Amino acid sequence: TFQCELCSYTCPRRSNLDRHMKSHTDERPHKCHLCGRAFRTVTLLRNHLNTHTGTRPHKCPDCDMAFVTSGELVRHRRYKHTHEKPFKCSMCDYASVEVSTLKRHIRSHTGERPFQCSLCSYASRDTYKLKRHMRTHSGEKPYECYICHARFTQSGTMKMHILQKHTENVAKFHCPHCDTVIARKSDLGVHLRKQHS
DNA sequence: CCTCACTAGCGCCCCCTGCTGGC
DNA sequence: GCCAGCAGGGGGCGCTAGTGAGG
Ligand SMILES: [Zn+2]
Ligand SMILES: [Zn+2]
Ligand SMILES: [Zn+2]
Ligand SMILES: [Zn+2]
Ligand SMILES: [Zn+2]
Ligand SMILES: [Zn+2]
Ligand SMILES: [Zn+2]
Repeated sequence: TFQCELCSYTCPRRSNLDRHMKSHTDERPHKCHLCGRAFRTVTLLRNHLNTHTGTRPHKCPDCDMAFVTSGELVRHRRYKHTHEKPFKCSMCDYASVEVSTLKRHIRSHTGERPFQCSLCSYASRDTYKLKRHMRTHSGEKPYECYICHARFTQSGTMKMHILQKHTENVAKFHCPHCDTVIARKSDLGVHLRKQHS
């Protein structure tokens, strides 16, 4: 197996060996003229231009969605149609379509928190969770109620706001031990832990 | 072969749940 | 109790860089 030996990639085929030699250290000749980003191959530039125009030739045969590359169509079919989850956890029955999703799941088993907040002692298991946590320090409220124009730090909080304040005839919770009506299920949980041990 | 598949990976934002503490 | 704040385990897509067998 003739190999590059630089990173020691083993290649049974021939043309794939010379193609890998161009990925160790090569410039980016194919330059996009809209933005300032350049690419190595014509196909990478053609796909980049499709993202500029929204051209999606790979159409899903099971739904209306379409994608730029064939890989995005394959991953979509595993999420919404075939439900094929190739990456499985060795500690439980969990499985995911992508590797990083499984690694995020494994960190729930191990408790690894590698993303430390730079302003407090908090650390999260995911990059997004740290960014959502930063709103506590910045006071940012990105989500706005489309009815009363009230702002919230999370989208789920906004949806609960619309349910509890703008939705009519919402089924409320009744305490099984006393005649107390409670709107939110979690507030029923607090009431049960206070006046009922 | 140079085009399309499949893989590997980063990046990003939504979902739902359930608790907390000021009011 | 009402309420927004806030952290937890999750689904799913956007986009790029390599790779693998191919009419
Ligand atoms: Zn190599
Ligand atoms: Zn561009
Ligand atoms: Zn589909
Ligand atoms: Zn697991
Ligand atoms: Zn912090
Ligand atoms: Zn509102
Ligand atoms: Zn009660």
